[PDB]
Amino acid sequence: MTETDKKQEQENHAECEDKPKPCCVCKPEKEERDTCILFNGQDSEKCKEFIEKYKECMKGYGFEVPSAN
Repeated sequence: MTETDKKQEQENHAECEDKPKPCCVCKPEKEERDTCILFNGQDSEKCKEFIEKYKECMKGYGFEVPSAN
């Protein structure tokens, strides 16, 4: 539970991975989507999985589709 966590950790001081992680977004699943498109999609039955995954992402993130990205 929360209190099981929030004391301190003291795992890593050297916070080398200067890479903020907003969560949701849709990076990998977009990349997978456009990759599926490129391979054998445009329309196809084989891309719908990634197209669906592409929306839930952004809906959750809080944008019902981007402007253009």
